[PDB]
Parts: sequence; structure tokens; C-alpha cells
Amino acid sequence: LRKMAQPSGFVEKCVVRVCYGNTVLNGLWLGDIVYCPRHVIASNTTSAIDYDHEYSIMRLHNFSIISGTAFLGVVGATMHGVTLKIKVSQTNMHTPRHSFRTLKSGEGFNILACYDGCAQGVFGVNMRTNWTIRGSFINGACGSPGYNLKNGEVEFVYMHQIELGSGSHVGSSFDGVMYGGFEDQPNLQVESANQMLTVNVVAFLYAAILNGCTWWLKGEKLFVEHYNEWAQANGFTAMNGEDAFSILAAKTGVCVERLLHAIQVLNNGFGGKQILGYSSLNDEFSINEVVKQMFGVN
Amino acid sequence: LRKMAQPSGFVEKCVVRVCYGNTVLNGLWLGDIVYCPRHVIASNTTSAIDYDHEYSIMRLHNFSIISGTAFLGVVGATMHGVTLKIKVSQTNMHTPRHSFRTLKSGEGFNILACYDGCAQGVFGVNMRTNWTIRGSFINGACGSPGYNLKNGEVEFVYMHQIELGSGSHVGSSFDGVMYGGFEDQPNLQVESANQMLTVNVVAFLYAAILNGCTWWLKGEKLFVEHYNEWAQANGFTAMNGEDAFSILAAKTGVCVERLLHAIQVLNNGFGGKQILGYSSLNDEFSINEVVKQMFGVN
Ligand SMILES: *C(=O)[C@H](C[C@@H]1CCNC1=O)NC(=O)[C@H](CC1CCCCC1)NC(=O)c1cc2ccccc2[nH]1
Ligand SMILES: *C(=O)[C@H](C[C@@H]1CCNC1=O)NC(=O)[C@H](CC1CCCCC1)NC(=O)c1cc2ccccc2[nH]1
Repeated sequence: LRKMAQPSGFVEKCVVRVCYGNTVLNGLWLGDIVYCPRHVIASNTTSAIDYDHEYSIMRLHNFSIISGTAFLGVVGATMHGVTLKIKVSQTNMHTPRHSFRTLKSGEGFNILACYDGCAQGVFGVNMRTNWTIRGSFINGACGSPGYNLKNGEVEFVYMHQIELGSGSHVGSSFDGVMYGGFEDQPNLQVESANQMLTVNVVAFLYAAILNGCTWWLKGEKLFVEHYNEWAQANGFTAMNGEDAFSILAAKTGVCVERLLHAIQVLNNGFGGKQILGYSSLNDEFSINEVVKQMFGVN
Repeated sequence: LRKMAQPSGFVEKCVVRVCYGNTVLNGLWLGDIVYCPRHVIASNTTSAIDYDHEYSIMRLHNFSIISGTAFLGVVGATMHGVTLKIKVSQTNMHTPRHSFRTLKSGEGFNILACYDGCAQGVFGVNMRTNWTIRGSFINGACGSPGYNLKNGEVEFVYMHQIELGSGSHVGSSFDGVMYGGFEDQPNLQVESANQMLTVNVVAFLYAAILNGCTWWLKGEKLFVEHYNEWAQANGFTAMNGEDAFSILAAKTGVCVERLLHAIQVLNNGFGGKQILGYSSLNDEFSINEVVKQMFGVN
């Protein structure tokens, strides 16, 4: 069981460099629009930014947009939430089939980490319950896109915006809505406490059974409402959609509630043993990742 | 610290679907040659294989090679170690600048996991000291390529071949040499014992220091010679190349000998605490990765 990214080839062709005055970051070129964070036009980030004022003084000739080696001709730019839509005169002939989607709590996606208009890394990640992610971004990563591949099309779900004081990372949907409601402002912002994604830990243990790792499995069941009471006080999400696990419960013969029991126990530590090579419960893998990696089903 | 892959776009254009009879796996199409595992032509996989015999009875009309939706035309094939070089009429016009390199023990690289000639996932891995990797492959992944991006070119380093009884994964170089000397035969083969990569664990601990996670750091030094006598009997590799860590020692003020000392004690357990979110020592990240991810430098 390995955490994988979906391939990045369709997305790489859309990444561009967006320069405005004294700032450089990344943009996403789809059709004749380049999407990027609006804070690229902020002329002074020492203190609170009045983005209406910044937009009113914005001058189109201060933009430079580069795709690989070619300059794109900027013809207009409008502000939408915390993003800019920059109209260029060239159409990206490598625009993939795509849509835009806003992630829900816990949902998996892929980050293409880009610098200077060029992709440098790719990884799978989950939107955490506090609406941040643990990216690896350093300065210059803003505008890096997050995406999912689904039925032959690219769902664009994340545009990188800011790093919080804690080191956690916040982006926006491509509608311009910042995840978690955080502001593109210079001052300190603090995220809510993270919660372990219970549905993913369940999938993790099903994966463990399927690979023969069963030293932790016991016959006792913990009822869902009894588990949810425990979760609320111990930093775990509640259990929902138990039906979703039916394919895994059938193939293993282990009901969900026996794994809820194991979570409550295994949270106190593994005692030196390892589950699939991990020394603590892992919440990285969704049910769909587990069935895909072990069976080839989507 | 997040495990990442380098982007996959350049390599996706080279993956093809290779079918011989009723066996289907992946090929790597470079110039006018398709590289793939030679066991694609083995007519009976249930017993010892005489590849000289199988090569002598190979009939080229049994091949089907598809790139996306186009069929490639086979004009010849030759056998080189545990690979086949299949000469086609068509030159891959998306062949990147590239070379073939053979991994050293402990070296990091990227896998593009493919099925039916189509990339499905991408992840970073290390060649382990026992010449296996911890992959996540199911039937049909054979021929999936491993690569590194360096200096404006693709280094092709791994062609996926077999899964061992233990679940570990074994490949060959593209020059046809199986990593670890394993055979492309259907009998049980057992790998040697894996060792923890000391230089990676030292990189890991430096990353922890750089992130102000030093609860585990003490003042005592442990000399390299003494660490190494402990390592040889405790499942860790010897410490080498401590000059690369000089820049991190200088930057941090913490010499390598204080981290070797920490490895010795922390191997016994973390006492319920965590380091960068891990519950035990982690050997997945090289010094190169740590420096690239935190400081942007190759
Ligand atoms: C865009 O390229 C960068 C990417 C940041 C920088 C480091 N790691 C990242 O992910 N984003 C920024 O530089 C913003 C700048 C805008 C923020 C919104 C309003 C003004 C401009 N800066 C940060 O995100 C930032 C600064 C900072 C200082 C100390 C601790 C954390 C921190 N995060
Ligand atoms: C190629 O696509 C597959 C990839 C394997 C399949 C399962 N997970 C993988 O990574 N490789 C194979 O199918 C080889 C084919 C053999 C042909 C004859 C010579 C040796 C290779 N089979 C295996 O790798 C294999 C069979 C097997 C049976 C029981 C336990 C493990 C196991 N691994």
C-alpha cells in the first residue's frame, strides 16, 4: 500500500509563470484565461491589503506571462474572490477536458508543486478537516494547482495561496473561495485542530487484513454511536457511510464495527509492532484507493 | 517533509501497451525501440523457462503494440538480459532527451505505475539494500518504468519485472540486468534482510532540527567508527559520505555524531512522542530530498 499521485502530464502543459511588478508566481492557463492568486498584484504586503484599491491601480502592462519560453499577450484581468482571471490573446491548445470542483472535508486530490512556471513535484494529499494541507511548498509555489483525474477529465480543485504560521498550507478553489475561509492577508491566522479521518483509517485496516496483517484484529465490536462519542473527545471524525465499506467487508468477512473497536484500542499505540509498515494509524488512504490498489477497481 | 515524485509528463508519452499472445504488459517506446520484460514471450509460466527456446519459437505476428490508439509495426526483436528490444517502424516523436542509469543501493527514484499501456500513478521510492523496492503493483504492472529527472534529461533506471513471495518488488535496468540478480523464473526466491538507510535517517533528523523538533536531541557524540560497529549488528547500514552533511551540520550547529548517538537510542522506541509526525525512525528521505524540499536546491 503506497500513497500515489495521479499522473501530472495533462496539467503540466497548463502551468505558466505569472509576473506582476515585483512579484513572480504560477498561473494556470486554460482556454484563453490564466488563473492565479490575486495577491500577485499587492504592491505592499506589510499590513492589511485593500484589494479594491490594489485592483483599481492595477495596470495591465505590468503583467508578464510566460508559457515555457513564449510570452502571452495580456488583454484583460478581473478579480474573483481571492483569484484573478487574466484574459490572454492566445488560447492554450493543450487545454485538457476539465471542470472545476470544490473539495469537501477529507477528500483526496493531487498537488503539482510548481516554481517559476514549471512543475517540480507531484504528490497525493487529503484536504484536512481544518481546511489546510501539509504541502511541501516553499516560496514561489503560489498558484500551484491541485487536481483529480476522473472519467477522462481533469477536475481542478486547488490553487495554492498562503502558508500559515504553523507551516500548514491553504489554497482556494478556482472560483476564488479560500478553503476554510482564511484571508489572503499578512497577519497571523490559526487553524482549527486537525481530526484523524476515521473513514480512511477504517480503509487502512481493511487493507491490513487483505495483506494478512491481523495481529490487532479482535472479535469485539464497538457500535457506531458509541464510537462517535469516543471520536468527539479523542480527535477523530465521526463514522459515516458504513455502506461504502460493503465491498471490503464482504471480501474480508470483518464488519466495520470490529475495526472501530480496533481504532479505539490501537490509538493508544502499536507497542512496537507495525501495520503495513507503519508505527501508528494512517489516515492517508480512502476506500477507493484501497480497492483500486488491491483490485484495480475504480 | 512529504514524500513526492518528480512530474511524469515526459515519461507518459513513452509508455505503450505490449501484448504477446494473451500476455499484456507495458513497454517503453524510445526512438524506434520498445523495451519490455522478456517474460512477455514465455509460453508457459508454471515451470522453469528456457528463454533461448522461447526466443527461438517467438513469432513476431503474435505481438500487438499500441501507443494510445495507434498500432506500431514490429520489424524485429532481440533479447538482452531479461529484456526485449522490439524494433518498430515508428519513431516516438515525443522521445525526451534521456539516458539509462543503474541505481546504487539506497538511491531514490520515481515509479510511473502503468497498466494496459496507460499510466495510473506516480510515487517516489528508494532502491533498498536488498535490491528490492516497496512498490504497490498488481497484475499487469510489468514494464512500468522508474525514472529520475536531472539536468534537463530523463534517466531511465527501472523496468518492473516480478513480485516476490514476500510482496517486495524486483526490476531490471534497461540494459537488461535484474537488480539484485533475481531471476525471471517462476520459483520462490527470497531476498536478503533489509537494512535501515543510516544516511537517510540522519537526513531525517536534520530535517527535524530544521523544523525545531529537537526534544530527542542530546549532547553526547557517538563516533562514526563506534556507530558503525553497532549498525552492522542492528540492521542499519554504515555511515558514509558525512561531508555532504557538513553543510547541514554547519547550518544547524549540530554535528553528525550527535545524530548517530540519537539513532542508537531512538531505535529502541520514541516513547509515545513523534518526530515530524512519524512514530519511529524514518529512512525514506535522502539528504538530497530534504535539501531540495526545504531550501529549493539540488
Ligand atoms: C507564494 O509563492 C508564497 C508561498 C508560501 C511561501 C512559503 N511557503 C508557502 O507556501 N506565498 C506568500 O509568499 C505569501 C504572501 C501573500 C500572503 C497573503 C497576503 C500578502 C501576500 N506569504 C505567506 O504565505 C507566508 C509568510 C510567512 C512568514 C512566517 C511564517 C509563515 C508565512 N507564510
Ligand atoms: C507483470 O505484470 C506481473 C507483475 C506482478 C504481478 C502481481 N504483482 C506484481 O508486481 N509479473 C508477473 O506476473 C510475473 C510473471 C512471471 C512469469 C514467469 C517468470 C517470472 C515472472 N509473476 C510474478 O511476479 C509473481 C507470481 C507470483 C505467485 C505467488 C506469489 C507472488 C508472485 N509474483
